This record gives sequence, C-alpha cells and structure tokens, in this order.
Amino acid sequence: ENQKLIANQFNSAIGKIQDSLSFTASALGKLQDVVNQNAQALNTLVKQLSSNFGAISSVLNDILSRLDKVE
Amino acid sequence: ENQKLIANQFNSAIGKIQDSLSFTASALGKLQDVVNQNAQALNTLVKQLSSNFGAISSVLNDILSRLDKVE
Amino acid sequence: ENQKLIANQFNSAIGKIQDSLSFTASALGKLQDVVNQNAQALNTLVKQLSSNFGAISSVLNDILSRLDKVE
Amino acid sequence: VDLGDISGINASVVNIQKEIDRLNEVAKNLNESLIDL
Amino acid sequence: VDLGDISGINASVVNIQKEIDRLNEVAKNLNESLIDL
Amino acid sequence: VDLGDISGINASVVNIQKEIDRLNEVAKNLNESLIDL
Repeated sequence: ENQKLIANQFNSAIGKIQDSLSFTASALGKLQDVVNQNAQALNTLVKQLSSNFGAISSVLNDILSRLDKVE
Repeated sequence: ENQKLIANQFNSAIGKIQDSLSFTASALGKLQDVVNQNAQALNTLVKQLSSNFGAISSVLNDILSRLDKVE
Repeated sequence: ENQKLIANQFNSAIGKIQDSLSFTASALGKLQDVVNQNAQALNTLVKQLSSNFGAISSVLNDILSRLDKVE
Repeated sequence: VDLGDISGINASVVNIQKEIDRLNEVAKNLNESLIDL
Repeated sequence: VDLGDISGINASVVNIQKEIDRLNEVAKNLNESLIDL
Repeated sequence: VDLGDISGINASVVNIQKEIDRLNEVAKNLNESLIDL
C-alpha cells in the first residue's frame, strides 16, 4: 500500500518534471531564436551604417574639395 | 524503515527540484527582460538613426544645391 | 524487491535530473555571455555613433559657415 | 545624394512568459507529489 | 574628414542547440525511470 | 544643423550568475538525495 503510494507520487513527480524540462527547452529555444535574430539585426545595422558613413565621408570630402576650389 | 528512507530522500529531492525550477524561472525571466530591453534599445536606435540620416541627407542635398548655384 | 526497483528508478531519475540541471545551467551561461556581449556591442556602437555624429555635425556646421561666407 | 535605408532592420522580442508561468506552476504543484506515509 | 570606423563592432551568436536537444532527450528518457510495480 | 542625440540609448546587462551557480549547486546536492538501501 505504501509502495503503491510511493510509486504513484514518484510517477506524478516525474511527469511534472518532464513537463518542466520540455517547457525549459522551449523557453531556451525561443530565447536562442530571439538573441540570434537580434544579433543578425545588429550586424546588419553595423554593415549598413558602415556603408552609409563611407558614403557620407565621400560626399563630405567632395564638398570640402569644392569649397577649396571655390575659395 | 526503508520506506521512510525512500520517502525522505524523495521529499528532499523534490524540494531541491522545486528550488531548481524556481531559479530557472527567475533566470529565464531576467533573460527575457534584458533581451526585450536590448531589443527596444536597438529599435529606438534604428528609429533615431533613420531620423538623423534623413536630416543629414536633407542638409547635404541643400549643400549640393548651394554648391551648384555658386559654381 | 519492489523497494530495490523503487530505489533504482529513483536513482536513475535523479541522475537524469542532475544532467538536465547541468545542461540548463550551461545553456543559461551561454545565453548570459552572448546577451552581455551583444549589450556591450550595442553600447560600443552607440558611443562610436555619438562620436561620428558629433564629427559630422562639426564638419557640416563648418561647411554651412563657409557657404555663408561665400554667398 | 541618397543614403541607404535602415528602417527595415528590426529586433524581435521574446515572449516566454507562458513557460516561466508554467515552470512556477510546476514548482508549486510538486508539493502535491510529496510522499506522506 | 575621416569618420570613425565601426566595422569591428560585432554581435556574437549563441548555440545552445546541444543543450535544448539534451533537455528534450532527458524529458523523453525519464519515461524509462517510471516505476511499474 | 543639430542632429538628434542618441547617447541615452543604453543596453542593459543580465546577471543570472546567482541562478546558474545555484543550479549547479543543486545538481551537485542531488547526490545527497540518492537512496542507498
């Protein structure tokens, strides 16, 4: 009788721990997906910003050249 | 006697697993808060950068127009 | 006999739960490291961008001053 | 002069509140699995 | 005019797929630890 | 010309080292809950 109680409580606890492990795996997967997407977003932003700053640098250098040629 | 030992060890293990689940939930909550704050920060930075680059584009276009009108 | 079965199943389950806790700790540590590195990257990008925008502002103000002095 | 567009660069948000709530619910429910001989 | 360089600012990626796979494997293997008297 | 300010845009850091340390401590302490008949 007490053995049946121990076995039933243990099976219930193992089921709850299985659910907890599945939910922890799901949460870690979602966190991984979002962290990786934000990392790709930051890298894309850095690349686009490098391109934009190169463009602004070229344009500003041309403007400085024209200002020198004028004055 | 052995049943009391099994029950005591099982209760101790379930208490430790409850503590572990609470700490995992706390860690996942902190990670969620920080990932979401950094996502909001990246989005705010992207919006402000779009505004700043629009402003720089307008100013540079005006400068190019003035340089054309001069030369 | 049933007590030996209960003890063996419980020891197996506790070993598997120990492995699961170690792997959850490792995953949370990796997520923490990556989230903190991306946070440092975003902060470094914000600082460098502030410097670059200050530089562009100074250069553009000088250009506007020169355009005023010319026309 | 046409600078590149960066408006599309978006940062997703994570919503694991269901999983955290379920983990706390299980940590509370494991009291119903304790053995009382 | 020389604007600062920002190309070095990189964002690491996390690879915890091994740990998630192992967690799901353990959640499946805990069925082999159930007690059947 | 006055460009917008972005210095306030900050990125928080996470400190779950207490929780990771406690998880490893529990994974080590669960050896004291093994049954030795």
